[PDB]
Amino acid sequence: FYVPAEPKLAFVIRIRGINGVSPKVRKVLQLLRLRQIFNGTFVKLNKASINMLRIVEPYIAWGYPNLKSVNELIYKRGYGKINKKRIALTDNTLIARSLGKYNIICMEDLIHEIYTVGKHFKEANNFLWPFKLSSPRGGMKKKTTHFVEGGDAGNREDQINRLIRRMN
Amino acid sequence: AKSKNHTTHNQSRKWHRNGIKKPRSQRYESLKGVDPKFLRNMRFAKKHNKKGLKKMQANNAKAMAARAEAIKALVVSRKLHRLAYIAHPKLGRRARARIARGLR
Amino acid sequence: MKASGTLREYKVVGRCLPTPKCRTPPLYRMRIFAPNHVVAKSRFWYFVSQLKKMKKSSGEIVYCGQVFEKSPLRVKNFGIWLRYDSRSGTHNMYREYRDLTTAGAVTQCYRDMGARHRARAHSIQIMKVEEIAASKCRRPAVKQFHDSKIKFPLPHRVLRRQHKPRFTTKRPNTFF
Amino acid sequence: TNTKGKRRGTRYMFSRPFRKHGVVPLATYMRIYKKGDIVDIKGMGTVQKGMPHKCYHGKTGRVYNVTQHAVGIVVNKQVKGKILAKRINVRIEHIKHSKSRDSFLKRVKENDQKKKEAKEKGTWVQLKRQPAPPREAHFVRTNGKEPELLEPIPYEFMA
RNA sequence: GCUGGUUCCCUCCAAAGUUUCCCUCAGGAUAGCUGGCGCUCUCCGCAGUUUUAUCCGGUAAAGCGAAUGAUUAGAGGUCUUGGGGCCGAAACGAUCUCAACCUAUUCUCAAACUUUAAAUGGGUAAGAAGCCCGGCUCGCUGGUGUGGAGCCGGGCGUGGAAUGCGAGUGCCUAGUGGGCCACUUUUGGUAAGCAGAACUGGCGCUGCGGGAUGAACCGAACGCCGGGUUAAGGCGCCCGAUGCCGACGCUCAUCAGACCCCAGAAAAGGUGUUGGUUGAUAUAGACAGCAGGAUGGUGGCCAUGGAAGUCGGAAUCCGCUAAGGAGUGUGUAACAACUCACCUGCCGAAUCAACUAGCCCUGAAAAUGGAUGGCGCUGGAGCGUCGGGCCCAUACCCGGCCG
RNA sequence: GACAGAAACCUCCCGUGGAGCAGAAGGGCAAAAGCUCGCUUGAUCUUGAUUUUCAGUACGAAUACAGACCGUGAAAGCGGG
RNA sequence: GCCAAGCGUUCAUAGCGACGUCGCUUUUUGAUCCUUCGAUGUCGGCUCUUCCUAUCAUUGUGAAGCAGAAUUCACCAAGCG
RNA sequence: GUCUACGGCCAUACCACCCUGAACGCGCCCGAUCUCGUCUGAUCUCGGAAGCUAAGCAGGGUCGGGCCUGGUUAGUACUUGGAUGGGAGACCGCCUGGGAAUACCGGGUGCUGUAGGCUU
Ligand SMILES: COC(=O)C[C@@](O)(CCC(C)(C)O)C(=O)O[C@@H]1C(OC)=C[C@]23CCCN2CCc2cc4c(cc2[C@H]13)OCO4
Ligand SMILES: [Mg+2]
Ligand SMILES: [Mg+2]
Ligand SMILES: [Mg+2]
Ligand SMILES: [Mg+2]
Ligand SMILES: [Mg+2]
Ligand SMILES: [Mg+2]
Ligand SMILES: [Mg+2]
Ligand SMILES: [Mg+2]
Ligand SMILES: [Mg+2]
Ligand SMILES: [Mg+2]
Ligand SMILES: [Mg+2]
Ligand SMILES: [Mg+2]
Ligand SMILES: [Mg+2]
Ligand SMILES: [Mg+2]
Ligand SMILES: [Mg+2]
Ligand SMILES: [Mg+2]
Ligand SMILES: [Mg+2]
Ligand SMILES: [Mg+2]
Ligand SMILES: [Mg+2]
Ligand SMILES: [Mg+2]
Ligand SMILES: [Mg+2]
Ligand SMILES: [Mg+2]
Ligand SMILES: [Mg+2]
Ligand SMILES: [Mg+2]
Ligand SMILES: [Mg+2]
Ligand SMILES: [Mg+2]
Ligand SMILES: [Mg+2]
Ligand SMILES: [Mg+2]
Ligand SMILES: [Mg+2]
Ligand SMILES: [Mg+2]
Repeated sequence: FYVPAEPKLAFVIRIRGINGVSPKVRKVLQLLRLRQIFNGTFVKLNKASINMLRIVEPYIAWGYPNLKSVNELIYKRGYGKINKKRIALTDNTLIARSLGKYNIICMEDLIHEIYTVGKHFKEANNFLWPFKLSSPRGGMKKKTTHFVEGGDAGNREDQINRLIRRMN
Repeated sequence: AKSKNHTTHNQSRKWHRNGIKKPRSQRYESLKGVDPKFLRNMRFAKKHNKKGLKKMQANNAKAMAARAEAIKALVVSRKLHRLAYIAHPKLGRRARARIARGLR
Repeated sequence: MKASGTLREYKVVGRCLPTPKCRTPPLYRMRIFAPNHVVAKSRFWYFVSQLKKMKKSSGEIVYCGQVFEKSPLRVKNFGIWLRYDSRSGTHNMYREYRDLTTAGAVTQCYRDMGARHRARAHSIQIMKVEEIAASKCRRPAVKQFHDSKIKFPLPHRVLRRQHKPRFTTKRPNTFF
Repeated sequence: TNTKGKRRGTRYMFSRPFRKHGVVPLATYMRIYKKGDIVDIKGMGTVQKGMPHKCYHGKTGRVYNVTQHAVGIVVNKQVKGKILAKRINVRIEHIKHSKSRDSFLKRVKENDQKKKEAKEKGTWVQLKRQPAPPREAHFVRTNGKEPELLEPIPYEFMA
């Protein structure tokens, strides 16, 4: 048997709202930059981040995104945090002026860093403004339950790609 | 007319609203509460630092000299590599100029 | 577990992580019926934790693959041994079903148990399923179909599509 | 309400462990404490002199004054919504060194040696601690034997 | 210190019912929660978080063949003592004993017991204020310029875990100091829409979609609008959406049932019906069904005025047989007599028993007429497990405008 | 082991505390914190710091020192109830 | 209401039913203090209407340790007293 | 191999019984004038060296008790977070993570520092 290397990049979406949230869960959501409902962000996976996701399991849906998912997210809803403003990535000079020090110049190698995390994944992801995603067209299954029990919360392994397609 | 006696209900929210701040820390901590004998002798040492001044400056002069003479006696692919070198504004200037001259 | 849609058969293999005590632990495989591979692996961890001294964190999934049926075009009798939690106590049960696929038989069993005992897929704990020769079947509801010259009419055909001609002028016919 | 007594509720806290009563060993007295050392507080019922209050049991502080039989240490105590760094005087039997700082000292000296060396060599060395990474791809050899099947067992009312 | 009233607009921020003290409990002072005005910096620090090390704890669990305190039952020893006796004037000489005692076991426990002992949790650390060299001062400490402390001078940047975030700091300050509710923990009480606590979130101060209706329930929090999509909940008609040729079953109620909080029911039963578990017997032809025989020792004995197979108590086996029990019952002062068990005759395929679990029924009675929301619904418009499609919130996405 | 005994006194053995430590309970303690002796008055004079309740106010109580003058012991030490 | 030791000369269950155990009711009394102190007229009797059934009698029935007579248990039943 | 003096960790070192101890040592042992202390030279103190491993002590042994450390008990008990889950309730199942303790069955039975001897 060949056991493939377990994934090192994750996509996380806030599924539930603001009202009635425990302090620890609220703090971890602030640390993951999911302050509004249907924000998405890329998280690179290690013991610490996995435990944080475990803590905030009921409030998020997360999985392993495809390269196509990365492309769709970055092109369709890609905004940059320039001068702590939300500037739309409409050309390459915006990326170059804020990230050229990391020899990532264009949209293609921004996507390459995010997909194959590389070294300056922290800086690239922090440059990326959190994605604002629409409501899931067609409808969720059950917001309040784990995906294993036929809900939507928890850890989809790779169905997050269908979720991303349906939510863009 | 009995009423409620004790409660700590909203107190965690009240405290964390302005936050639980770790106590202020400074590089130098005050000398209050230490052993009086210890403090007396330390103040004597501070008082008499002055009388050993000239020896320290002489030794420091010799040390700086000796270390001065010591230090004096001691004294991805190639395609992308070339393309990045050319695209460099200061380093690729000559290459871009040569390409322009070649296109003539 | 939620028995969503038609179930599927999954071969799931797994083992403990290599420890300094033992270079390689034994491999364990299991047949699991689940809507998809995520819940299949979840159920694998549930069952192997129940049986052996294993956990999701201290073990790893090695191969999780769907198992296709070797004869999806011949009708078969399936015997199912299972175990469920009623309102008062848990019981072992043996049941007979008759269809094309093992996964179809298992999902039919889930529907039947829900309909007849109000049991639910989380309480139901499937343990064994075997294709049974036609002479070893025990229940009349499946044995009465073991007639080579089987013959029956369709007596009372209830009208469907009763809203397309919503206001008709003919009394519908039920004999055909 | 409760009583404002000093040792209220310390019944299991200040007692000695099982079969460890009697005379206190001498290494506890013989260990030396410089100022600035990180110290764990743990009250002992055998000695009633210089005994810390029950709210500092299990806490960790920093030595600032060393005296003949006790040390003065600075510990953080949390009151309603503020934290106070306050001084206590604890006799030696209620005191230990903490190994948390020792781990850091070992790690920093090892980084220092690995930085001074392997610098003239010119190679790059990782000095930070990255967290536990996801596992890498590998093969599992089922040499010979086939993975043996598991099935749930039938219920038996062993109660 | 107690009632009532307290006069224009818009914009921004926005609480408390808690701590300590008071002849204090309908009130104040005080800390906390708020606002306003700034200032010092920035373009190293911090955190209602995880990780890597390192300590701390005596709750849940468990234990009583481990301490303390309970507590059940049998064993095996003995003269270690007492008792009921007997042979013994007596005799640890002996007999049984009953006891206490001791030794191994055994049933059940503990908020104010405990050898063990979690989960969640509480500290600390994760560097530049750090490491590494050299030299001066000391009246402290000293076998020893020993120790320790403090000063000088120089050298080391891969800023030494993850992630996120601009921080620090000073004045002046109003209102508040009746709280209430919910998941899990929990004390008093039979219990309470009762009284009292812990943690978190709400209501108060808050509108909006759903729960028909509702302060706190589920979703979601709000500038004025257009388009799209969803949450929870729904899609016979009221009423937007199944007017799908939806899938598989269960259920008939002369009181059906019909969705968190929530607005009603239990023990016990049913040959009503549907699943299942275990044990029997059946082609040497089972269960029905339609019939024959129930016979001798022996009217057996201890027994009763009389009981003979039929009221009562130990007994309760034999040859005849395909078969008959020293008898299951009916009836007699006892018989008689009939019948039941046994096995054959006819026909010929599945049949009995004990449990167990789903829906339905009995249990099930209050006062104006009556409420799955109503109508109404039974090839469900009921219950269980499921699939597509569809409906809409002030939520989410795109756009316009105001601040 | 005379009187002597259920229980007076003497001797040996076992004895982790099942005793005692003024009092309520909890903790602690065995060449001792218990028992018996010897000497004594640290239950004395003085200025600060800190802990406990806490508002980090007071009182009360307590803890480490420091400076005198003493007690005790061969001494290290211990002692300002 | 459920179980069934016993009573009922026989016989657990015609009629009862101990030791136990499960409910309903709000015509008793308690428990609480949610509404009402800038007032909702307190006990009884009289008068008058309506409603409930947990049925005393009357209509129709089933069981008795119902021969008849009288009398007990139960069912549909609040129409009329 | 081992002991003595002083120890560190304080049962893997304890307890009961049996066996063996070469050399040095450690002890038992012989006495009371002196120092010293008792009702008693028994203890303590002092002065010795005829004898002795009998004991203490060291090593070893016991299908030893105890103690230390594993397996099982057991993914059981319990528990973080979740659900418009079940149930009249009492309570229970699942998802997400963590995870014990008896009984029973094994293994082991002191390491070690400073100074000084013995093994001519
Ligand atoms: C004109 O005022 C009146 O009618 C007279 C009056 O003051 C008289 C007082 C007294 C009854 C003690 O004589 C009164 O009746 O009291 C209150 C009243 O006022 C209207 C209404 C109340 C409130 C709710 C119903 N209930 C009705 C009667 C009542 C009866 C009582 C009782 C208290 C009340 C009170 O306690 C003992 O029995
Ligand atoms: Mg909510
Ligand atoms: Mg649509
Ligand atoms: Mg919720
Ligand atoms: Mg109050
Ligand atoms: Mg007042
Ligand atoms: Mg006063
Ligand atoms: Mg008022
Ligand atoms: Mg406690
Ligand atoms: Mg308990
Ligand atoms: Mg209350
Ligand atoms: Mg108010
Ligand atoms: Mg608010
Ligand atoms: Mg609200
Ligand atoms: Mg309702
Ligand atoms: Mg709209
Ligand atoms: Mg509706
Ligand atoms: Mg916009
Ligand atoms: Mg002494
Ligand atoms: Mg002094
Ligand atoms: Mg009788
Ligand atoms: Mg009240
Ligand atoms: Mg009136
Ligand atoms: Mg009036
Ligand atoms: Mg009636
Ligand atoms: Mg002598
Ligand atoms: Mg010897
Ligand atoms: Mg010997
Ligand atoms: Mg042993
Ligand atoms: Mg040694
Ligand atoms: Mg020799």
